[PDB]
Amino acid sequence: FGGTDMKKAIACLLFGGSRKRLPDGLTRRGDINLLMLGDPGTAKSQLLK
Amino acid sequence: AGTVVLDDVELREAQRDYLDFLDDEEDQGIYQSKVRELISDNQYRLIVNVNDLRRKNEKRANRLLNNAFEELVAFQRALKDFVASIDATYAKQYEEFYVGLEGSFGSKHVSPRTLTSCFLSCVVCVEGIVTKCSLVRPKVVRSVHYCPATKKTIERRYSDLTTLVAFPSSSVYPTKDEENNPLETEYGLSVYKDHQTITIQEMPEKAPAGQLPRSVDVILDDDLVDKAKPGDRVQVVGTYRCLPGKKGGYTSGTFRTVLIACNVKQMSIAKIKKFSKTRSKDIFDQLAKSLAPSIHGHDYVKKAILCLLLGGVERDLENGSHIRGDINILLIGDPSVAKSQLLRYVLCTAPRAIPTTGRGSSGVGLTAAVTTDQETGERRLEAGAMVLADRGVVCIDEFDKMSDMDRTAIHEVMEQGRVTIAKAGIHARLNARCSVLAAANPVYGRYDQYKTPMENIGLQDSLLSRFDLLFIMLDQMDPEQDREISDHVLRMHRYRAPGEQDGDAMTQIYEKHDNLLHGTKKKKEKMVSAAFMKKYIHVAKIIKPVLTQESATYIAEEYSRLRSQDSMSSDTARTSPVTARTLETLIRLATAHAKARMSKTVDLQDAEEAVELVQYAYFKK
Ligand SMILES: Nc1ncnc2c1ncn2[C@@H]1O[C@H](COP(=O)(O)OP(=O)(O)O)[C@@H](O)[C@H]1O
Ligand SMILES: Nc1ncnc2c1ncn2[C@@H]1O[C@H](COP(=O)(O)OP(=O)(O)O)[C@@H](O)[C@H]1O
Ligand SMILES: [Mg+2]
Repeated sequence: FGGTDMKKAIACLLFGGSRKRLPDGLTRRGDINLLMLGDPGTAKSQLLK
Repeated sequence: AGTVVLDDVELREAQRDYLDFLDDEEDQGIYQSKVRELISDNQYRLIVNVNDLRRKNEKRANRLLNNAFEELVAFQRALKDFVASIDATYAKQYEEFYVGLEGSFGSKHVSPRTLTSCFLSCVVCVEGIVTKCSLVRPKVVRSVHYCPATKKTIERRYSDLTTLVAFPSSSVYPTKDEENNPLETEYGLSVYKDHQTITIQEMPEKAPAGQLPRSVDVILDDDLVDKAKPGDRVQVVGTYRCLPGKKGGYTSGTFRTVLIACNVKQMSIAKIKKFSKTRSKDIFDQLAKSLAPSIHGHDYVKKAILCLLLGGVERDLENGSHIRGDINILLIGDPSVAKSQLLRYVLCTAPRAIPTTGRGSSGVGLTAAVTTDQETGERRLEAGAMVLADRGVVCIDEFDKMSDMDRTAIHEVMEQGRVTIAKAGIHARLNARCSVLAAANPVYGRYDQYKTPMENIGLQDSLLSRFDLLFIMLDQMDPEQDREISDHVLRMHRYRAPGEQDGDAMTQIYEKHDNLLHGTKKKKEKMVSAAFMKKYIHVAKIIKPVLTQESATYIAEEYSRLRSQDSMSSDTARTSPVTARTLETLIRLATAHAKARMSKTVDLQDAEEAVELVQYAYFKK
């Protein structure tokens, strides 16, 4: 129940971004990192599973 | 054995084909000059491109890849013929010459995990790392004996691996005459060839995660004895054959497969003169500016990295005294100031670069270790990261997390450039001349402006004196600077490689102008290409400048001025103490700048640039 914004963030996490190498040899990350801080019993582990 | 062969169509035709292959008279071929170079250098083997052979004669290439031994024999015969033709005198020294192979093998490019019995008796290419090596041992080929009783000398010829299968009649050492008179071996007249054995493992970076590695065994002949060492990444091209077991009655039916190497590879003027002579100061100006377009600003750090790339001059005297010539830098800054990007770029550009983070490697894995060999009971030395990086670069990310003992160990490398090792039974002094990059976070997470840098750095004065340069980087949130940073970042993000369709998944001295990577305003200037930059860096590193009398007194007076200004600097604090190492640092930076612009002597401008760098780095508001 709830967390439509959280679910959309998880969906765009699953799809992920695009990685880009550069002519200098340097690279830039193409993946997304998320953090969830909350009280116990807020249905966080279930989303991870 | 009196058996001889009179005719063989295939062998004769193959020899004729190789004779026509290596002519290079009516063609643009180069092999003639290669043979002349071999004669000049007293070497006795050749390397021939497989793709070139396939282009000239596809059938011969197909046969050689599918069948190795006979075709290689034909190659060696043709080499003997042409070496005799060009210069018959030189061909007398050596029995037979050898052939190397090179080029893109295609399907036969095979990993140690994917070597199978399907490739037996063919020529294969393999990429791996070296794990085990053995001592070099001589092997007898031709033996000579003398009989004091009858004053007669005899000679015996040996050929073991020349023929596929050997018999007990051969490989017998003579000791007695026909009338039982003793024979005396005469080691001077005999012939020996060297022999070595190595082991190659699939690189851990290439192996599937969580699976055990697989390895191959290689035999190195007389020429390739010293071409490999343990802990090295190599590519080996050679035959893949079975090993004949010794005589017996009952056999289980399982052979041993051994790769016999033929090629071992360590995987890796007018323009320069004109550019240098015309530009002088603009040389280092553009090199500092064009160091890395992917990184925005920070001219001082780019200058310092360029000084590392060029470096100082190693000097020695009569008494055996050694004077250091390497430079060392430490960067401290707020998060997201692209320190790790700089480290990665230096790793990519520098020839010998090794990354070793804070807790990734300990004190033992940094310098070296001593291990007792169980096979012989002797003591052996295993080199660490810093010994491998002789005359190279070691990059240390998260330098603050490193333990104290590791830094005390690094002291020996940073001061003198040597490592002393000793355990009862062995002691040695290994060379470890090297340069270090280090990036460390501030203790408080983010750099505090009000507190003096000593509290933020949290490092002792000795370690600070060990480093040549200290730099502090900050993320100032100026709206216009943020606008510039956003412009640069999004320009780099929107860029796509030319020749790649949009939406798809995944040499001139000056680089061609780009609309996005450079911008419309930058049309008045250009950036230097990476390849020419590397060539110029190598040439500059070769050059040996000399210090002039004009600048020595100037630098000494400025050092005295700084040590007196120690009392004058009241409005600002000092990042690093001023010791005797500062003067050597001044001379070193002056020589590095003199290396930047190809010349013969160190001038005043280099000293001024060095002093500007020192003044900027050593004090902060
Ligand atoms: N909004 C909700 N809808 C459905 N089930 C829920 C909801 N909130 C909590 N739960 C139930 O409560 C439990 C929450 O435990 P858990 O997600 O492990 O908590 P946490 O992730 O904080 O450790 C889940 O098993 C889930 O079935
Ligand atoms: N001056 C700069 N020019 C371009 N990009 C930058 C700059 N400073 C920071 N960045 C961006 O911010 C990120 C910083 O990551 P990182 O280099 O790991 O920071 P740090 O090394 O300080 O932890 C990089 O991905 C880089 O793209
Ligand atoms: Mg970092």
